[PDB]
Amino acid sequence: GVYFNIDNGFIEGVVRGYRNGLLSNNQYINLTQCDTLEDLKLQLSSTDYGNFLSSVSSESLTTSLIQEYASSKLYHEFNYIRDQSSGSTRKFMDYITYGYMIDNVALMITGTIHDRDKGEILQRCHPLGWFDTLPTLSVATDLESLYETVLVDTPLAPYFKNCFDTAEELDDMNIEIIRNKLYKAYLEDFYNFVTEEIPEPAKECMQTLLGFEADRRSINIALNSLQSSDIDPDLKSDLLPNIGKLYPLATFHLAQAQDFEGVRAALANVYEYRGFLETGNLEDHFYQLEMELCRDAFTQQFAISTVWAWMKSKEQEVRNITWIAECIAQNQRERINNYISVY
Amino acid sequence: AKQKMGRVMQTAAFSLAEVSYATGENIGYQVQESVSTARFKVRARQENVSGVYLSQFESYIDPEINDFRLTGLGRGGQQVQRAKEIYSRAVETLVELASLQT
Amino acid sequence: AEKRTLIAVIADEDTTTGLLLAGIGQITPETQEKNFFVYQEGKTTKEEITDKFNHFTEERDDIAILLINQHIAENIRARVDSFTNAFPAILEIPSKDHPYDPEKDSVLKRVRKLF
Amino acid sequence: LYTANDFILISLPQNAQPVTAPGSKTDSWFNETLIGGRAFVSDFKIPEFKIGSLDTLIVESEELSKVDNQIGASIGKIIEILQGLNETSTNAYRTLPINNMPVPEYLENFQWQTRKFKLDKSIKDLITLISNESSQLDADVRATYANYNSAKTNLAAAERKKTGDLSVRSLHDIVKPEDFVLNSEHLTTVLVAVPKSLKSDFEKSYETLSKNVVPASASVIAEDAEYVLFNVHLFKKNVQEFTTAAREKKFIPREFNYSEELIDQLKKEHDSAASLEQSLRVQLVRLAKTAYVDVFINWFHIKALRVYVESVLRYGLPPHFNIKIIAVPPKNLSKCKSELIDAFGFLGGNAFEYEPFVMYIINL
Repeated sequence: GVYFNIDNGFIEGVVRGYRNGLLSNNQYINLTQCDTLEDLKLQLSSTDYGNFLSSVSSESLTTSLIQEYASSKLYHEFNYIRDQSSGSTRKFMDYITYGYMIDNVALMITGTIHDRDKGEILQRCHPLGWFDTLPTLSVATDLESLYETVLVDTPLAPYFKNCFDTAEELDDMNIEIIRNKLYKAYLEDFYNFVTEEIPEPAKECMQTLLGFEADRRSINIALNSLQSSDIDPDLKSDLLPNIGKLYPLATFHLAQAQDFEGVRAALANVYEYRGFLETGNLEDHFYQLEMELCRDAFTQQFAISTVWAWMKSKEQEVRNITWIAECIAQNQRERINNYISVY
Repeated sequence: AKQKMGRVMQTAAFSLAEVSYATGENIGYQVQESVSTARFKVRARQENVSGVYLSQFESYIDPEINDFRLTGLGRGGQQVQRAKEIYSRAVETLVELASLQT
Repeated sequence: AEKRTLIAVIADEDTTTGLLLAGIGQITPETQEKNFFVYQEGKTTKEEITDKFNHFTEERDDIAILLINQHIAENIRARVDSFTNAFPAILEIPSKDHPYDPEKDSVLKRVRKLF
Repeated sequence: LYTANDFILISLPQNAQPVTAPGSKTDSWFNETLIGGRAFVSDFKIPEFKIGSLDTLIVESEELSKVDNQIGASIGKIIEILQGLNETSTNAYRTLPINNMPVPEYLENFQWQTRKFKLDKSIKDLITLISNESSQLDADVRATYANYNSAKTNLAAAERKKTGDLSVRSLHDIVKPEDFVLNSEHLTTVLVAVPKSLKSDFEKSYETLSKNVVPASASVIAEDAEYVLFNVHLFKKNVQEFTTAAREKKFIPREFNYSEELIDQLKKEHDSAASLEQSLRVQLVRLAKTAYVDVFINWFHIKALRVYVESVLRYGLPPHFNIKIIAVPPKNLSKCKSELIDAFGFLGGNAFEYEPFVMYIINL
C-alpha cells in the first residue's frame, strides 16, 4: 500500500484522527450512569462532540434531537471527507452514498403511489443519501415520471435498468420487494466494483465486510418472509443478495425455506452463525459482528476501507448514544447495557 | 390505570425506539403509509353493571391482516406484539373510562 | 354502534402515532380517509387540530376510542367540549414523547372533581 | 456400552414371514437379519384399550405423531441445556441413566404403560395426559432456563463490578474511611477520580481543585492500573465548583456515594448474585436432569403408544402384532434400514414419505 498516500494519505490521516474520537468503553460506561438527558449532554460534551448540542435549550433536549444532531455532525464529517476526496476514493464514497440513496428513492416512490404530500419527505430524507436532482425528482407527481426521473440523470440508473420495468413497481410493495431488491443489486454492483478497482488489503476487508452486509440482508429477508406467505420462493431467490458466505450453498436453502426451523437448519449450516439466531435478537448480534469487522478494518493502516469502517463505527456509536439516551429518558435503565462498544 | 398508563406507554415507546435502532431508519413514515386495514378492533358490547346498560369495548385481534407485520426486521414484529399488548391495556382503560362517564 | 378501530390524533409526538399504526390502523378505501392524524409539533395549526378532532369525534360516526397523545394541551377546550359525550368517540390521552401528567387529563380532572 | 448407537423400533403382524430370508421363523429370521447387521432386539409391547373408529384412530395417530415430535424436541432441548451445564459428560445423549438403568437397559423393557400411565381409557385420553405431563416438564425446563439466564445476568453484573480498578463499580474496593464517613452537611470531604497519564497530572488536577473548590484537605490515592486515580476531598458548600473542576480536568471522574447503606446494598447484591448462580448451577441443574429423565421415559411411552396405533392402522385388527426392540449397532443403521425395506413384504398402497413396514420408527 505504498501508492495509497499519493491521493488519500491526508484523508486516511483525518479519518484515523476521527477514529481516535470514537467513544471508548469507559466513555460509554460514563454515559450509562447519567441521571437525566441533560446530564447525558453534559457528560457527552467532555468527549469529541463537545458543545455540538449547546445550541438548543436543556428543556428542549430530547432523544430525537440527540440523534438528529449527532447524525448531522456525522454527515458533516463525511461530506467534508468526500469533498476532499479524489478519483476512485471519491467513487467509493459515492457508492457509499448510493447505499442510502437507495432508501431515499424507495421512500420517495412512497408518496408517489399515493401522492398525498411532498416536501416533508424531503425534510425526512436524511442527507447521507442525497443527490442534486432529488428536489427535481420530488416534483414528479406521476410514478412513471419519477421513474424516468430516476432511470436517468441519477446514479440509480444501473440498478433500475437491472431488474425493474417502469410499470412493474406499481404492484410490488416498497419495503418487501422494491427496497430489498435494490439493496440486492447495489450489493452485487458494489462488490464487483471493489473486486475491480480497489487495492489490497482494502480488497479483502471490503469483500468480507460487504459479504457480511449481504449475509445480514439475506438473514433478515429469510426471517421476515416466513410471516408473509405471499412471497413465493423463486422471487425470494431473486431477492437474496447473491453475495457472501451463504452464497451459493446456503442462500438456496434459505430461499426454499418456509418456516423458522428450516431457516435455522439452513443458517447454522455455516460456521459464523451457529447459535447466532438461537439466542437473543438478530440486531444485537449483527451489530456486534459489524463492529468486530470494523475493528479489523481499523487494524489495517494503508487501506481505503478505513473510510467504511469509520462510517459504520460512527453510525453504530451514535446508535449506542441514542439507545442510552432512550434508556435514560424512558427510564428503562434495566436494558441500558445493550450498547455495543469495541473501542 | 391512568397512573400505570404512563409507564406502559413509555415501555411501548422504548420498544418502538428499539425497533428504530435495529432498523436504523425511521420506520414511522413507512408504517404510516403501509396502513391498509384495521387489525385491531373494539368490540362495543353492553353490560349490566348494577342494572345499568353500560357499554364496554373488547379487542378483536385479527392476525389475518398483518398489513404492517411483513415490513422491516424481526424487531418490527417484536415491537408490533409489544404495541398490541399496550393497545389492549389502553383499550381496557378506555372501556373503563367510558363506563365511568356513563 | 359501528365497531371501529381507535382513532389516532397525535400532534405532540408523531412517534406515538407511528407506534399506534404499527399496532393497527385503518384507512377508508372509497373515501380515501384515514384514522391516523399524525401531526408534527409546531407545524400543524391549532385550528387544524380542532378541525381534525371535529371530523373524527363529531363528524365520523362509529364505535371507537380516540387517542390524543397529550396533544390536547393546546386544544383543552375542544377536548372538554368533545368529552360531553362518550359516543361516537371516547377520548384518551396516552403518554407521548412528552410525559402525560394526570393533572392535564380531562377525565382525571373530572374524576378528581367528583372525588 | 456403545451408548451413541442409534435406535429404530419396529413391529409386524404375527403371521409375517419376511421374504428377505424365506422359510425362516419370524423371530429367527429377525435375529439372523439382526445378526446380519450384528444387532439385537427383544419384544416390547402393551395391549392398548383403543377400540375407536377408523376416523378416530387416524386422528389419534396424527395427534400421537405430533406429540411424539414435540416430546422428542423437548428431550433434545433438555439434553442441550444439561450439556451446556457440563452434565452430558460421556455423550450428549444416553449418558444419563433413566430409572436407575442406562438407556439400553431401560429400552430393554416397556412395561411403563402401567399403573401411573395405565388410565385404561381411550388412546385420546392417554395421549392428552401424556401431552399435559410433557408440557409440565417443558415448563420446568423453561423455568430452569430462566434461572440460568438470571444467573448469567448476575455473573455479568459481578464481572462489570470487577471489570477493573479504573472505573470500578465495586464500592468495596474503596475503604470505609476516607470515603465520606460521617460526612458534614456543608462539606462532603470526599471525591473519587481516575485521571489519565501519571499521578502528577492527578495532583495538578487536585491542585487545580485545591483553590475555589474546597478548603485544602488530603485524601488517599488509588491504583486504577496504569491510569492514575486518587480519592479527593471535595466540599458541599462548593460542590458545584468541585464538580466543574473534575469535569474540566479531563480526569474522567467517577465519584459516587460511599455511605454505609451503599456498601450494604452492594454486599447484598453480590451475595444474592452468588446465591442465584449457585442455585441455578446446582439445584436447577439437578431438577432439569431429573425432568429430562422423566421426559425421556414419557417420550418412550408416547412412542410405544404411537407404534401401537400404527400397528392398529397399518396392520389389521384383531390385535396380534409383535413388536421388536430398537437396539442396533452404531454404524449398522443403514444396513438395518435396507434389510427392513427388503423384508417389508406388505403395504402395497405406496408406489409399486412413510416407511411401508407395519411399524417403523427411528429414535436418537
